[PDB]
Amino acid sequence: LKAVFDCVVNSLKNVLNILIVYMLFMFIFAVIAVQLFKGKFFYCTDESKELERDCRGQYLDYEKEEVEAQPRQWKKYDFHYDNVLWALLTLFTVSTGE
Amino acid sequence: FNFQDETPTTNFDTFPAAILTVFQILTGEDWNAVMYHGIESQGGVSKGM
Amino acid sequence: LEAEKVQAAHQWREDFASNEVVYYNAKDDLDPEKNDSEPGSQRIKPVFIEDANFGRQISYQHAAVHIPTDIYEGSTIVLNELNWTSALDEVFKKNREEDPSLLWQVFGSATGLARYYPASPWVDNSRTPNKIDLYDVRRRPWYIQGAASPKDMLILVDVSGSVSGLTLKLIRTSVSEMLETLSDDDFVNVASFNSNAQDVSCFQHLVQANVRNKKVLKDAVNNITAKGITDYKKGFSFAFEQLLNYNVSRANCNKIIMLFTDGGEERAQEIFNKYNKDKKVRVFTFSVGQHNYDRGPIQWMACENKGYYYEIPSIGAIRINTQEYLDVLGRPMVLAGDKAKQVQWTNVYLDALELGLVITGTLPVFNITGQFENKTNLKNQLILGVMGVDVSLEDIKRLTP
Amino acid sequence: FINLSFLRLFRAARLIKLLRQGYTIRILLWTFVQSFKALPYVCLLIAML
Amino acid sequence: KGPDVCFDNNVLEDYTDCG
Amino acid sequence: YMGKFHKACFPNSTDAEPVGDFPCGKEAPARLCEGDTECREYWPGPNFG
Amino acid sequence: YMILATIIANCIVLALEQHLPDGDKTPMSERLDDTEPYFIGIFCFEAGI
Amino acid sequence: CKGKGAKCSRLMYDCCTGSCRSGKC
Ligand SMILES: *[C@@H]1O[C@H](CO)[C@@H](O[C@@H]2O[C@H](CO)[C@@H](O[C@@H]3O[C@H](CO)[C@@H](O)[C@H](O)[C@@H]3O)[C@H](O)[C@H]2NC(C)=O)[C@H](O)[C@H]1NC(C)=O
Ligand SMILES: CCCCCCCCCCCCCCCC
Ligand SMILES: CCCCCCCCCCCCCCCC
Ligand SMILES: *[C@@H]1O[C@H](CO)[C@@H](O)[C@H](O)[C@H]1NC(C)=O
Ligand SMILES: *[C@@H]1O[C@H](CO)[C@@H](O)[C@H](O)[C@H]1NC(C)=O
Ligand SMILES: *[C@@H]1O[C@H](CO)[C@@H](O)[C@H](O)[C@H]1NC(C)=O
Ligand SMILES: [Ca+2]
Ligand SMILES: [Ca+2]
Repeated sequence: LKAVFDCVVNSLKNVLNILIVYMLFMFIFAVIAVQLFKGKFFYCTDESKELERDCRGQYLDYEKEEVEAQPRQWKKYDFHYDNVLWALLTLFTVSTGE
Repeated sequence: FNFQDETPTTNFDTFPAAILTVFQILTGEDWNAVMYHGIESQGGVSKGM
Repeated sequence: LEAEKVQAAHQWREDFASNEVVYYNAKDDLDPEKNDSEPGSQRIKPVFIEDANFGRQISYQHAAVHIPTDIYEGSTIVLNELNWTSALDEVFKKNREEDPSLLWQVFGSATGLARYYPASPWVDNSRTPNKIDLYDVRRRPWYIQGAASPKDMLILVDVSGSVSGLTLKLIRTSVSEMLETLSDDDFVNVASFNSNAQDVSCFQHLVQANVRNKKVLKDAVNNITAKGITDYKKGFSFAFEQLLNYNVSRANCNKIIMLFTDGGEERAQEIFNKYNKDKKVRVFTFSVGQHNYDRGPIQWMACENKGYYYEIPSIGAIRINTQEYLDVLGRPMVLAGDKAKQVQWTNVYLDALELGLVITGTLPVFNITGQFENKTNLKNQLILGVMGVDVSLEDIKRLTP
Repeated sequence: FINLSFLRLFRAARLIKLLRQGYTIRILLWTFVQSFKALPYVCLLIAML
Repeated sequence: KGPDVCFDNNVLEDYTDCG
Repeated sequence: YMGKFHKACFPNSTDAEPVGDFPCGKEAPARLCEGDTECREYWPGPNFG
Repeated sequence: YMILATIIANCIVLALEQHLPDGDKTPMSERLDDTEPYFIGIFCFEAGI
Repeated sequence: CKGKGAKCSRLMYDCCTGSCRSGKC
């Protein structure tokens, strides 16, 4: 098992010079993604309020077979490029395809 | 793809939308969901399979 | 008079933390909750007596306020309205003091508010599961009545192929909610075009918008299906021809065309230049749906025909835009200074704050900020709201022994 | 029993006779499987991960 | 019998608010 | 797995659509209905059948 | 090179077509369908040559 | 943006804070 681990570590050392290039290219892509989508991944619970000022109070939710007054929340998407670390995670989830 | 009472983001109506749907099926993400929607769009499990 | 005077002398603000607005919100729970206050508003907790005339808890010490759920109750517009309606509160007191028989007397603001004098909690919809509060003062029959003059609508529904799915659902719901804003003095028909324009129902002309005819039109619109290529010329020709019919009973006033489409690359300049050249007919265009079709001709038909352009992306945006064409229709009424301030009484209807059968007498309130000291007068063509006072039908019954 | 009707697997497993009949696919599978069986600690490393 | 007086089609109205 | 996705949680005497897009069953280890609902005989299945 | 030019123009004409749900048609679709005989004639011309 | 538990379609991707699984956000 130590020999197999050493083989795996040798492979990791073999691809380490391309891992750095990969991480650099994904870093330029992450910074471009930040500059494109920094602060833009925000939304209201209702799809009619386009600002945080407008996104206070209650609204009519026509999605539960009965109307109900759900609160208006100015939330953020899960993966949102608001940061270089967040952009790296978002682009990693994109690269895995999920 | 308008039978669901709303057209999906991955539709084949316009050419940009069709090319993006084909690219997403090539990347292999949710290609089965597009397959289900395209089977129901052409009938259903009964005749659109 | 007092509403116009006290809105003329109002100073706009964006900071209410330094100067709170104190008012009683109708949908406040009776619990002594110190934490139910907005940043810019401090809430009154009233002492409610039981009154024989109203049959509810009634406080004569201040007016109550109703703010719809879909409207945030601390924004700048709402806070400014709640600031300048205190003189309305005082005149409410004076009116009730000179005539102890008055029932609900109310200012229906055009921002969504409603401020009635005898402070009473909202009916059953303050905070109650399955009792949602969909009340909006600007849809009420008395507000619809006092906000403009009798209409001659003609709703052009665009049932073509490209409106199948969600767009057709939103269009039929929007036409239903548009019909629900027409009184018995208003005449309406519904047409539908797809390369060929036809009536959606058994009516062949403009019919009165009473309960039975409105139901027939609603059923026809609900039974409608989407198919075929659009033709904006054969549809507007049908609309302008049906608005040129004078053999039938009508309200010869406020000719309108309501276009319920999604979008397209067809402007039909020559149809308008042929049928609407003196611009006697308005055209309100609605771009219903969530889509990416061109919306330029749709916005241009409204400009060249004295209309307005509304967007209905989803259910929930339906309620607000109907109130808004009615906001547009009141411009000619505003410009007629005192010839348009005449009291009108509505059909017998059931009161919201349940009192039985009532008739409401309306009078519109004009924005008079720049007047005799003429300024740019940007939005001085819109009404501030409508004032109503209720007369109980059982109060009329007591004058006929 | 939990294993009440697992016996249906044998009739389907009779199909491997055609896998035997397929010459080059048999050599390919045998080659790769015998390579896998010669690499048990790589699989042990993956299982330990 | 419909309402007598109604207000539409003024010449001072500013139509440049198509929204 | 033949035909096992067709029993869904159906309401009582209503002849309505099932609640939840999941198969169910009345046996021990399967997924059981809850909230006064029954596993009926036909529901096309998950992903439109 | 002119054949390649017509092929590219035909690809653009195909990418410019847009499909609508229930028999509706974009006004540009009629023009993009009236431009078909030109491509057909050019292709049949090179076929004959 | 459909809330949690709202009826959704997979291909719509209008399922803010989650994903449309078995027709429900
Ligand atoms: C009745 O009409 C008057 C004017 O015709 C309205 O008052 C004006 O309202 C606008 C807002 O639509 C004010 O503009 C705002 O000014 C503030 C501060 O300067 C600024 O922060 C905002 O971005 C916006 O530009 C305007 O100052 C105000 N007054 C005048 C003289 O124009 C009034 O709102 C109308 N009534 C109602 C109920 O809306
Ligand atoms: C190939 C490398 C991609 C993996 C990136 C993982 C990042 C995990 C952290 C992301 C969120 C942390 C940001 C904190 C900012 C306040
Ligand atoms: C550092 C990334 C690790 C996870 C990535 C796994 C998936 C990559 C395979 C690419 C999927 C696209 C279809 C096949 C064409 C290369
Ligand atoms: C508007 O607010 C100011 C500051 O709170 C107050 O002095 C003024 O009386 C208010 N207007 C009216 C009509 O009450
Ligand atoms: C009205 O509904 C009936 C029953 O669904 C249908 O047969 C008819 O075609 C509908 N009307 C129109 C104009 O489609
Ligand atoms: C109205 O009546 C006149 C004469 O009775 C007739 O010529 C016309 O066709 C009728 N309809 C319209 C829309 O004018
Ligand atoms: Ca996946
Ligand atoms: Ca169309």
